[PDB]
Amino acid sequence: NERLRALEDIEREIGAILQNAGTAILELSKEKRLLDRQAAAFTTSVQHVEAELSAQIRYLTQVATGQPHEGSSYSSRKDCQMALKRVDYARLKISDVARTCEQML
Amino acid sequence: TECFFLQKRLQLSVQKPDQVIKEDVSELRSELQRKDALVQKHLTKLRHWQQVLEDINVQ
Repeated sequence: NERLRALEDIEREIGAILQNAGTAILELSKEKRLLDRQAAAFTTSVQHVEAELSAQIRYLTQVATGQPHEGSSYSSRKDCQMALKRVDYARLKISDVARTCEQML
Repeated sequence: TECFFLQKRLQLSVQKPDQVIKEDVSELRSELQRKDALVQKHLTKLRHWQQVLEDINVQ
């Protein structure tokens, strides 16, 4: 759950770091203010993105041997399907009884 | 007293069956009204339960 958001934020930060490095290079090579701080921030963000990528790659490696988490609660799915079918059949029978009663009265 | 009432019933039936016919008609009318009321109550309950199931089966 949180690892997905972490990887998404890491990718967004890598993109932002690339953009900041490009902008800092442009501002520094245009003419010769904040170019030094911009380059420092860009280098720091690039290093942080690299560290985050290395940490995510150095994960616990849950299985890496076969198809893990086999069985997605299919029994519960089938039970819920049968319950819904029972409810639908009950509704149909109740509607039939109601039509019979309306024809009676 | 019960036997006296039944003897009165015999003499009345042999002397005036129109009263018995009227009583039978009234009993049939009352039974019809009671059956109609029971059917209406059952229909109301069934419609309530149908709406309940329709609202509960949202899943």
